[PDB]
Amino acid sequence: LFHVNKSGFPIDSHTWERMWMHVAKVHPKGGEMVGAIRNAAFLAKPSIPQVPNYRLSMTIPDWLQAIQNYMKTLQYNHTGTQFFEIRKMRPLSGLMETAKEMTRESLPIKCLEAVILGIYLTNGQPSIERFPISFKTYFSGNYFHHVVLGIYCNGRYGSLGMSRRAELMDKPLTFRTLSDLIFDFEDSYKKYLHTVKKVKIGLYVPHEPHSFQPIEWKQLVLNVSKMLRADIRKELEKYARDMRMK
Amino acid sequence: RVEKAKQKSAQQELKQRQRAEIYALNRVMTELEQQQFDEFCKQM
Ligand SMILES: *[C@@H](C(=O)N[C@@H](Cc1ccc(O)cc1)C(=O)O)[C@@H](O)C(=O)OCC
Repeated sequence: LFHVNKSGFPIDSHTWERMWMHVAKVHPKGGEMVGAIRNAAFLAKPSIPQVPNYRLSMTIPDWLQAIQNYMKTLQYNHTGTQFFEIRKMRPLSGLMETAKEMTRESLPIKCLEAVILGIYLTNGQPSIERFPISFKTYFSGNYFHHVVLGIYCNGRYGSLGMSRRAELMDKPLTFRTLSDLIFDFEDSYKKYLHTVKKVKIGLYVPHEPHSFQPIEWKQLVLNVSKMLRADIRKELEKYARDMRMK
Repeated sequence: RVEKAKQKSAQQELKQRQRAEIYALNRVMTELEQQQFDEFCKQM
């Protein structure tokens, strides 16, 4: 399990102390590891990455790379305490305030936070369509949920996101179909010895600054344990066609 | 002015110290997860 910071910022004492209590249990060196950080006289100050700023000499792929690089530099959060609470059925405008807070605090993030941050940083480019893609997978006895931000632009699919695994996040804007993107994720998961159980595709996310509707996360849900790849493809392509007709 | 830039507030200093602790912790926990991943890849 992991904890979520439900105190906001400044992080309150209970949440801070709980963060350290949790990692003392998880890490083999326990309290020795924790004390080495908490009681250090001096700790290096990490550089603060600049929030990406679009320039006219960027293509859309360039801009997506700048955004993804920013999220990579924040780092995937392995501390066991998620620093930004995301209630995924909340109105989009409220999630965008949380994305702003992520850029102000400049802390590590996990997959759901990265979807929200990716929406925020692409809201200024209306030609980029964004939609959530979710996976439920099985690995080594346990089930894992993962979400990334699917991207559609000019007849190509790609993705932004954050993951502890390098092949489960950003994908170049070179996939000719939604199915080809999804199957790339499935093949990536299989190389990591995961088995995909469910794929969920959401709706396009509005760009407008103060949208009061929630993100739709599961307009299409596929339970793939007993589905042939050809039938997964047929359903994904039908759904993608409906997305593009609006 | 000149004076304000010399010394941050107690609050600013604490925020920066906590961020340093978060990243120091994230480094060791990322290494631990990477070790467990690296170990499992060889054990298959
Ligand atoms: C969603 C998230 O971070 N998902 C994890 C999923 C995962 C992938 C691979 C392995 O081996 C385990 C788990 C990720 O992409 O790193 C995120 O917001 C979250 O907190 O989910 C908890 C698993």
